[PDB]
Amino acid sequence: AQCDFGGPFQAYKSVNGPGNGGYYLRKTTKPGTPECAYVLVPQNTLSEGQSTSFTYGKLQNGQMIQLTATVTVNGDKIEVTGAGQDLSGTTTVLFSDYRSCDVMRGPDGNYELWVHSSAINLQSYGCCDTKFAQVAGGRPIHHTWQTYCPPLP
Ligand SMILES: NCCc1c[nH]c2ccc(O)cc12
Repeated sequence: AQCDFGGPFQAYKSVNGPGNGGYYLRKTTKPGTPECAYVLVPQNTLSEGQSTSFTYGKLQNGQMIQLTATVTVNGDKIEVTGAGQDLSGTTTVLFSDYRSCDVMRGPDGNYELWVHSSAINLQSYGCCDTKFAQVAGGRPIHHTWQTYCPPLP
């Protein structure tokens, strides 16, 4: 069935997602990103314009490390503060199904596919794959999640 890439797309709904678990950074056009990079959905429901803490991490020494930063949501903007030299800054939601996957423009201008822990082992990410392919174009793709990645904390 056809995908609908007309928005608008609402950041608080993207960041809340299915209402549980978290998202792995599955593919990106930015090189050098830490293997198994992920965010957890915030512990409490976000509504429009709010700021909240969230956990994020990556694989390190066989374990998923947890760090915290702040995320504030407005329109299609996910604004991250206090996450250092990777996740901090403005992420824009280009597409999302509010459930399993998102396609973003990251703060550096790169494109990103994020996939919910419930859907990460699927063979195809459906409409997000189609959207990520569109925006990524002929740019090199880096595959950040691998089947050896531990499960989310
Ligand atoms: N579901 C939104 C996944 C995601 C991508 N980039 C993010 C930055 C902060 C955040 O809480 C979440 C994200």
